[PDB]
Amino acid sequence: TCPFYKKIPGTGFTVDAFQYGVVEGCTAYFLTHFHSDHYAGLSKHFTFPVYCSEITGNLLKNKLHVQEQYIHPLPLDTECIVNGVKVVLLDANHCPGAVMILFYLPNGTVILHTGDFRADPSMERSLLADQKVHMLYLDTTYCSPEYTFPSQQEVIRFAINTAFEAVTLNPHALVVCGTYSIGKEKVFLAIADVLGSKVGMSQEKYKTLQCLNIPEINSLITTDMCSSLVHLLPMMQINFKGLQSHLKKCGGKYNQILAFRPTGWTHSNKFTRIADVIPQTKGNISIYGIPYSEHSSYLEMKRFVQWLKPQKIIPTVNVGTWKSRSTMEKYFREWKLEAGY
Ligand code: NI
Repeated sequence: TCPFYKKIPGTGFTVDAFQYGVVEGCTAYFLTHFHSDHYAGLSKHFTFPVYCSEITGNLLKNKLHVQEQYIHPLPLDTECIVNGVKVVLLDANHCPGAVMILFYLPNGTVILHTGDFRADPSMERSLLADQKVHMLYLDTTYCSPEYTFPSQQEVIRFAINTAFEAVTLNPHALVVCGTYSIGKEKVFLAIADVLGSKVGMSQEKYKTLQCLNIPEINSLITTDMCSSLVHLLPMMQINFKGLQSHLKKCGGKYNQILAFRPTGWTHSNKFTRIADVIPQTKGNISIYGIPYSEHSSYLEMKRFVQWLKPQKIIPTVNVGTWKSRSTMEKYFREWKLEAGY
């Protein structure tokens, strides 16, 4: 049944709760972002009000064929009224269209639900600074001190410099980047920009990107694979077998592949610096795992929480095991004691 951490007390509201059938008493279903674990269950047959960002409403209409009369897009950083309750959507620094939701409850409580986020100091100067938050429903994906990673900027710098070097040394190399959901668009867009190519991709991916209000997008992407030297593939296909195959398909236009797999965290972060990353190589194929995250590091999450000073924390990730739940509760207590709230 619908877990308690997807319910907002004192409202008729749920967050990312589309796979439980009709949730008894729910009058409005909020969707924080278009990733499958969060939208799972939506279709053209959905007949309840959905509240989301503009970008997420574009993807609902065009990819899942949700009927227009049930999509209620709201502008960011704007006080809005929903079934009698004041709400504000804030940028989550996750994938395109991803939001946090502030609820101002009739009784005076103030709840922030982060959806999925990468905490950033820039958040400390949004509408959040204006009032106190009693309850924080928190994206705890990487809530453990081993999870360190570089800034997005340092990782993109690494990818650009790597790709440019390779193709300038061999003008017949192909660059390939893996994807399986929206998010991490900067990786492939930044590489294509330095090389003076568009990014080539399936029709279904092209459609998805055209929903995202990215400026100048028609200049950056294409479905003509033959005209492009940066190709996007399903993540699954980013291995020596799927890449050898792909190379065959290009008909001797190319004699080398350099591939990028932008993962979440991986254990080489505990030891290695971005400067020091190396590919796995087989023949004329090289694959780079690069730690491009769109979730908070442990330290970024800790700063955000110690700034906000919530009275209660409700984790929304890693909640399925007792050891995970108990370890996270121990970090929350350390943070509150170190900061004094
Ligand atoms: Ni997500």
